Amino acid sequence: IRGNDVIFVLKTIGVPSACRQNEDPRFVEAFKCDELERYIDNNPECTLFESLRDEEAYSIVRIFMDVDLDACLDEIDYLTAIQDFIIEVSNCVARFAFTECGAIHENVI
Amino acid sequence: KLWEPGFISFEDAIKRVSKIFINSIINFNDLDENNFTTVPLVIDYVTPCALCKKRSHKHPHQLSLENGAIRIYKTGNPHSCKVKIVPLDGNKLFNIAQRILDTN
Ligand SMILES: [Zn+2]
Repeated sequence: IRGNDVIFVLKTIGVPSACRQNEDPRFVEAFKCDELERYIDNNPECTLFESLRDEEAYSIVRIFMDVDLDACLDEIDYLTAIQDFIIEVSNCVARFAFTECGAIHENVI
Repeated sequence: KLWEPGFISFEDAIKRVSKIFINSIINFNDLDENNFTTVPLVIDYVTPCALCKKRSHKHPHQLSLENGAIRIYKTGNPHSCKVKIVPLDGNKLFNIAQRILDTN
């Protein structure tokens, strides 16, 4: 749990669970980091969907935010918005960790 | 085809309705253009329901398409939950402006 160099992936959308826990090669796969990169370069048309194996033992993942806005903006707005957004997401995660997780706000920030 | 893609991309409408449901949706993957009026929406009620404010719901909710909108309604006891509506046409600010002019 401290480290995991292999990544679980899906090949397409709509994979049933019964294939997911059974590790069906036609829908799911496990990729080593270097081997995952090699597969990506060697398959420019590959459809890959990163996921996890078992939430009971490996629920710990890095923090990631997705923003998909149907509006094309210039670079200046892009940069000011990204810096501001990381500022407020840091504030929110620190506030929640201090409230419940008991973590130090400065450390996570 | 139970969905008419003349209003909004089905993915965006599903994103909106999921955003309304603060609780996690269990079978989000299987909602397509040919089943969204049929399969009940089973929800993992970790948090209070975003519509009825209760601890959980005995029965799953369901979606209907009507008048260019999505009606969200609970199965079993109807009065036990609040009916919800998702619109698909008009910038909300344009509706507000139409109402304000409408007042003269
Ligand atoms: Zn409810």
